[PDB]
Amino acid sequence: PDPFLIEKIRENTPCMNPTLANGITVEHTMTRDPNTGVNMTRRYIDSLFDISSVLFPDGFKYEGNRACTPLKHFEEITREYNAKRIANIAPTDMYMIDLMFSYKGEMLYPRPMLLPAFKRGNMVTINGAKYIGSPVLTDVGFSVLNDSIFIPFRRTKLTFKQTDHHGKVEENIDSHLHSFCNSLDEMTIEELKTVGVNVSTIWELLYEIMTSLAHHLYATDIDETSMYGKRLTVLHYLMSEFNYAVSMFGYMFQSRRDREWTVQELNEGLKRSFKLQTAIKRLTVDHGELDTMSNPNSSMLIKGTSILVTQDRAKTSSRIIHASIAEVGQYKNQPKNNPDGRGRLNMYTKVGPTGLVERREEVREIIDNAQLMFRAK
Amino acid sequence: LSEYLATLSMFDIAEVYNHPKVREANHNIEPTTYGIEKISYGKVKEVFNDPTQFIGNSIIEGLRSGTQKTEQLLQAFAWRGFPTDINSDIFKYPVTTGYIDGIWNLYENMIESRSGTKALLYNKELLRVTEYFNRKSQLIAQYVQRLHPGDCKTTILAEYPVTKLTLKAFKGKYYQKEDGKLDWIRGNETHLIGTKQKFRSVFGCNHPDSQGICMTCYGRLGINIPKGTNIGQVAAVSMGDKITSAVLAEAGKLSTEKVGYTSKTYLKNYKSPIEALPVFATMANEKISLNISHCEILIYAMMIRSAQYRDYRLPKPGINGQFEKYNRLMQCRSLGGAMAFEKQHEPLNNPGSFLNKMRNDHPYDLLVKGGKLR
Amino acid sequence: SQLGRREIDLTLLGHTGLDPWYGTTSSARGAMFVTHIGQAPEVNGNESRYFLTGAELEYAKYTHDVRFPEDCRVLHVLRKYPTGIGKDSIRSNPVTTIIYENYFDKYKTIGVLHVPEYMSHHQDFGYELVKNREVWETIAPNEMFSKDTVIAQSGAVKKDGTLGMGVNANVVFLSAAGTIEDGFVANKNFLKRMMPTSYSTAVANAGRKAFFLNMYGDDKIYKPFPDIGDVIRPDGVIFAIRDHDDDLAPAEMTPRALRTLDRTFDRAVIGTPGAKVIDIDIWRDERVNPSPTPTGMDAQLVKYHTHLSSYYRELLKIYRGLLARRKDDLHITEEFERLIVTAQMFLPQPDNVRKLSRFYRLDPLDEWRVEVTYKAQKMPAGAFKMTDFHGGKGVICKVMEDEDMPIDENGNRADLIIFGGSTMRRSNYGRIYEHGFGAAARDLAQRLRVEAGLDRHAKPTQQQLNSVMGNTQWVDYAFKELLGFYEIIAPTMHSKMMEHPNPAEHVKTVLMDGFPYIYAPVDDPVDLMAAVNKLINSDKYRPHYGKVSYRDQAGKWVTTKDNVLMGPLYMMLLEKIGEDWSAAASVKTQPSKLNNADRASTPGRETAIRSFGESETRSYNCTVGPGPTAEILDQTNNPLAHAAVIESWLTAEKPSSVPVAVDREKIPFGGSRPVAMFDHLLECSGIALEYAP
Amino acid sequence: VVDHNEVHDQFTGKRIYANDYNTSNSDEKEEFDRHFYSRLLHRGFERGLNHFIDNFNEIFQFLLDANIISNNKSEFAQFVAQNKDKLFPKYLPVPSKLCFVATTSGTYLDKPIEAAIDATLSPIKAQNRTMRGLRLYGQFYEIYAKSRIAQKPGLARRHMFGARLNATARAVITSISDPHDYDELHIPWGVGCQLLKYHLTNKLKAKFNMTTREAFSFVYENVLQYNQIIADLFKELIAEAAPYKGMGCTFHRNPTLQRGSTQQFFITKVKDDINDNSISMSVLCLKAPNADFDGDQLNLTLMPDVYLTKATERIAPHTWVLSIDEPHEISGNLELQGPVVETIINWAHEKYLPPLEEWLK
Ligand SMILES: [Zn+2]
Repeated sequence: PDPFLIEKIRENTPCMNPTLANGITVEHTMTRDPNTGVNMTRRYIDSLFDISSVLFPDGFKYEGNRACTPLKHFEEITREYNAKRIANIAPTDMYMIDLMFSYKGEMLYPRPMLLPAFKRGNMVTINGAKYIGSPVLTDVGFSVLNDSIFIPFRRTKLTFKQTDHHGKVEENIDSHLHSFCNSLDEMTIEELKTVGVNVSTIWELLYEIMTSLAHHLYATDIDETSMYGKRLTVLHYLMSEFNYAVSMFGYMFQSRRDREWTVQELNEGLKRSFKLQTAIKRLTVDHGELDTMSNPNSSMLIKGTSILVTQDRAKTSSRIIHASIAEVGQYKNQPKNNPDGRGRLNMYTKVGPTGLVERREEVREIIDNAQLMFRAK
Repeated sequence: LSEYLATLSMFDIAEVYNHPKVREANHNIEPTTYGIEKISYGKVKEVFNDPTQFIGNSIIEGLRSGTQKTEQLLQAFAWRGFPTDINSDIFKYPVTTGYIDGIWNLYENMIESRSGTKALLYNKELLRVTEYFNRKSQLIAQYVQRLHPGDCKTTILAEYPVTKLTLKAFKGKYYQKEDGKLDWIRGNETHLIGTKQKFRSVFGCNHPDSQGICMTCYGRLGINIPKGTNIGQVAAVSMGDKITSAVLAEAGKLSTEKVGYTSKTYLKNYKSPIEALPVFATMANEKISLNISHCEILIYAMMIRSAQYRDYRLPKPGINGQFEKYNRLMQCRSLGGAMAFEKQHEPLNNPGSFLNKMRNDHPYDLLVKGGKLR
Repeated sequence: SQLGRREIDLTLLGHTGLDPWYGTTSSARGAMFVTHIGQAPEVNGNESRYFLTGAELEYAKYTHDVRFPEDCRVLHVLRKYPTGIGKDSIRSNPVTTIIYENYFDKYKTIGVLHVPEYMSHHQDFGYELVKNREVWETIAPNEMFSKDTVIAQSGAVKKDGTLGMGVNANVVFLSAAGTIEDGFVANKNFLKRMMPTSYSTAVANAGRKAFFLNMYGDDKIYKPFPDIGDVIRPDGVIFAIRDHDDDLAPAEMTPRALRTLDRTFDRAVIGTPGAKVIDIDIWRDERVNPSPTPTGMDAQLVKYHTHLSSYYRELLKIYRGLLARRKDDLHITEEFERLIVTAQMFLPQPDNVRKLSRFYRLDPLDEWRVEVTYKAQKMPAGAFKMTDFHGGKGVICKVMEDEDMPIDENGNRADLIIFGGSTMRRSNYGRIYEHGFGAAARDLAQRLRVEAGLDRHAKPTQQQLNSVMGNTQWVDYAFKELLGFYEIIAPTMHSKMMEHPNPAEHVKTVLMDGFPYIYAPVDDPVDLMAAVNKLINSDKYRPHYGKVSYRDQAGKWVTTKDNVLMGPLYMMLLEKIGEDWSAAASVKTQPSKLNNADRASTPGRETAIRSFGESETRSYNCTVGPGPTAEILDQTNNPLAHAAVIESWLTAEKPSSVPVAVDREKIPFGGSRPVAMFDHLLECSGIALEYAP
Repeated sequence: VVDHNEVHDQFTGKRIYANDYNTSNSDEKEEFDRHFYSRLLHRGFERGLNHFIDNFNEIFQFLLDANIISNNKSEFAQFVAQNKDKLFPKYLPVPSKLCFVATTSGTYLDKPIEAAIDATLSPIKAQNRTMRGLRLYGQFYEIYAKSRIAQKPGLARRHMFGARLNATARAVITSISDPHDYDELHIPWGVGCQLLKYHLTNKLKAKFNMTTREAFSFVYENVLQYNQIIADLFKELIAEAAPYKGMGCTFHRNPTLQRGSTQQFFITKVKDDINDNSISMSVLCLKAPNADFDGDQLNLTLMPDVYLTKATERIAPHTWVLSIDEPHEISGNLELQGPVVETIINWAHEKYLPPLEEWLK
């Protein structure tokens, strides 16, 4: 065609978001800072291990992480177990890190761990097969279901209908109350409760549920269909098998006993808690955010990085039309799994830091004009 | 006929769009259901039916010939009216434009996009439960078979009341009129709309076959059936295709209601089946177009003589009319047919199945024993 | 009403904004249009759409390609399989591996980048990577490259910023007999331009269990597989495998039997007959002290294995030199470390360390693992699905010649015949404005071509295009005519190009290709039927609404009666073409005829198809008599009847129309395997299923 | 009810009646297990296992006590007194090796296999162990008739009612828009080259001087390659059917509810284009099953005999013409398609002649 016509089309065209068209998994995973070379997965591990530092005994200390050499990786993969070195020849993106704990100096044996090594365009090969890792739309704060209210925690997954987790019964209610008051003070969850629930301890959270969140059971203000104000986590569901091992390792020093340890029990517990495939064994069998790549094309904007999953699709009414669907999602795009058009990624949305979905300004008048025309009956 | 090929272009759209009676029905129209479905749609439905207006246009000539539907043309050349949500909730303000002049407002197009959302709720449980319903109906309907042409010559004529709604179900049926021998209805009688007419049904005629019927008892539907064809399965098939087409208001509730009536104990056990046929007829024919010759077979398949002596066999006179449950019919009769239904091991450890009683014969009996002649 | 005004931006439509007239089509068909995108392969002939919106410029900037992630400098440039002169002079280098050092950083991290010959994500569908000729010449061991300098672009990305997702075809709307149940009557010359590419990979092993065979050569050479850049045989057998025996050496280990292929007692690999070999990868265990393969068969294997071992040895030597130079300060990317441990897995272990046991997803290899990757071009004949970027999709049911296609009175030849009556049923009217307005466009572009001295339906040369431009008044009148046509069609594009510098170049770029590319975004102040009535009720800008001549099913030149308009439409090919077919006269049995493994040793599938379910045998018991419907199951569940039907097929003078195959006097009823198994399992319980009067 | 003493004296095989009676697992698990193993009153008389067992009478029952506390059945005593011989003989049979399937890195076994406890074995303890083994026999046979027979994947509903037939094919469908007959099928080259292999072998051993190995190589070589000899042999094999139009075959639909889902056609033409892999069907037969061109794969079986082709005449394209709902009405499957009707609409319903007033004036 005419080059001036394509120039005028390029001059009058809204540009897509470069962070979402290239993949937000590229941004929120393996993005090195200019100060030092540390990926965002290693930063998430470093921010997860210091939370459970108050559950550690005196002298025990987690001391960063270091990148492993491939000469160490080849010996750690092909480890002789039964006089046979089983090398798995398969194209798989992985990289190996360490843990490097210490107990009053004299640091112990390092525990290597594998990491999935994502690539550009939300694409990763595992065990020969290609896969796509999509982010999950997660609301900031608490979730309001049709019956009860749900809060996310690092170790408990309880709902709220008179139910909690679980002569000689006097020590069970004491061992529960021991861990109930200090282990539920995770700092990242205190930064997650910035929606107005400003608590310090869980005993104030149970009070503020009863005096402020008590009307969220029958006359809640949550619209239950709006996609505004979300976190868009991709790393919270990817490391779900590693956080479980972190919580089970933190249960050793607090829930079981609080006595003096030695290096022979600490090395045994470190070998029994952190194996080689902690975050790798349940990646392609239970994680609903990882899908099989079946795109016979060259563009990644069609089915590569334009897939979103809800909070119910990650586990492997609410389908009311909302005016926020046309802003952050893609309406008139109805697959078989999500026929309402809720799981879709529109590139023309405003996303700031840490995946926080913020609203725009140029389309706000049309959305406010169309929203009040919906819910009037 | 190769020179006369129908075509479609922009000119065929502009020929029907530029009519003044169509353009008058799209301007000065209040957004009301009466103002759209009765006022706006009527002024274009009265000009689509005019045979002296559009001569040569392929769309109108295909509409009058039964190819194109008029329900899909009122949503394009006239005002589209009130698309719905996932649930059956209508909206207050409808869409102004149609499909020729497209929808270009965000609110109206977002309502219109929810009209195609209900066309994807195609979960596998529905296709599983309709196949389970077909397997439950046909396995018990397959007992009666091998109708014979002729006349069994019985005077045990039953009597049924005929109404307006079930008159199509009595199309091919022989009845007894005054000063006459036999006559078939064929469905053109405005009279006999409230009386109780004496018919000739399968309940109570005498044929020498233990599981067969005659042509005059079944009606005029038997000559449309081929000679080597099971009359037992085709009743459940003729029910099930209309049920699946109703599946594809709350047709699953209708399917479970027909399951509870036919293959359960939800019906009150009447003394005679002549009062069980019109209730099932007025329950079925009000929503599913089904002939009563199939309903007679579906009722006769649950009939057992001498229930106090465990003689699980079909009686040839239908005047007895003793009905029991569906599972007792599946287990205590024709074990070769019992191996085809669920819970195969329960007829095995039963003391009633180890004694030689005279019983019926399922067609599956040859597949169980491998294909032996005796 | 306000039919002209509209407020919908491109920011609110995710994938719906790729085509205009989105409000005219239905919601379900508009969703099926987005569903059809993402199932489309890349054909060889790609071109831009005639009605370009503002969306295709944004989808062309985010594709799968080989780009530099950061400002860096190239350190080393390696390549597998070096091409020179001699006996080891294999051509068509598939991949090149380059290593860079990340410039402008506090820690100089080292990275790696592979440039392959192709890229494929689907199992049997992929596209080639054409290389940028400017960047590929500047590939040096001392060269600084900036961020996002693309290498090896795809075929859909053109020189300017566009995206080719389909082919423009002259679609005629006729009620032909071939257009039954969404049927397409495609031209033979149009299907040559819609030709997808399939990249496949076949892998085999040959060790102590079995060894190779001698194809692709005479009795003075041994070649178990074709070389890189060779053609596969007319039969699809590639690296057929024969079992390992000792006492059958003068019978099977002879140069006559190594050349011929036995279809039974062997394991071959069937692929595509006409296809070029692209890549070859050979793994080898070289630590066993007995060599299982005989001599004279391991030349072409080691010819690739030595080059691959030298490549991986240099790849490990570079990392070892970088580790010896920069001690305790090396930073590496997450792709390079996997490449180094892969190079360590390929290279053999020393004698002081135990040897490796290589596995491929719980499948061990035995001393050889050869995988080839080949490329074929698939020509569509039947059961190919197509879509005009709307809800209306179809399947090609009849392929006519180029001379038997519908042609109008202006010489335009049709490429597709689609039934028009399905438009009013499914309510997809966006195909009406695309077929119509383009018919008002090309007939304009063929008018301004024929108004001067030129020839229509033919690309003009430079000597004529440089001689037409001498008349400035004629090109000014043509520019005014094009501006009037744009004012009729698209007022935003017309107001854009009202201030156009050097307007003779617009006339040149219109008369070069024979179509004016019309820009039509999603926010247009256009009354569509008013523009239709302006195009119809006018002397100029009117399409040729005349008669159309064609050829019917018989041999006759047929001219239609009604005036038929032919217009352009942008078509594409879809997924699920006809290749998953099966045919089996005999299937292997269980030690009861079910097989589920890597079944690629026969052309097409050889598995038994469960055509007789429970409902199928119920309908065959009711409609067909219960007698003859048990013989169909007894000819399968009994192996003696399965041998007897082949004996009756092979002993009769007529293979078809045989009266009796399995007589019930020698092989009677009662020899079924699951029936006897159930009878035995019930006999050990203590009861029996019989009857007596 | 089968006499267990009648089956163990008329065996005349290996006559190894002592399986557990002689072996004692003294270095015999490597030999007796892999080479050999790799009327039960407890089935019927099992209404007494709620929280107490009425079968605590261990040994020497001498069943003559009519103490029956049961409300479900009253003819159980008549069933006992009809054939009193029930679990009386000493020779109980052992299930065969085909019922238990045993490889790879890990030995995989199935959970209903719990009958190997009887192969591994004072009188008051041995007599209790015999009834322990008899209760294990009943617990094995009940769970094997419940989990391997009563389930929908099982011996009864999957293998006893037919599965995976031979001489079959499965492919997508197209239409024939031609002057043809209502029962004509067009098999492609790749399907017809493998469905008719022994027919081509017979024709190549009859018309040419070839062995069966060279004939098999000529058949398997020309599957993805067109040649004139295989096409001429296909035309000869079509022309060999003297009273029929070709080879009789059956054609199915995967949802099979109505009569039209299972039809019988005749193979009449093998296609020459190797790229076309689809079976082309008649236009008028498209309506009786719900079959469209939406990428669906449909099944086909080949009738070998003349008697089988005559017996398959009960399912024909002419059998579903008459409706099964109305007594005198042809069903709607005879109705023509859209573009077939529209040409007759444009031809007949046209302003062709002046009206009757102008015609006679
Ligand atoms: Zn009768």
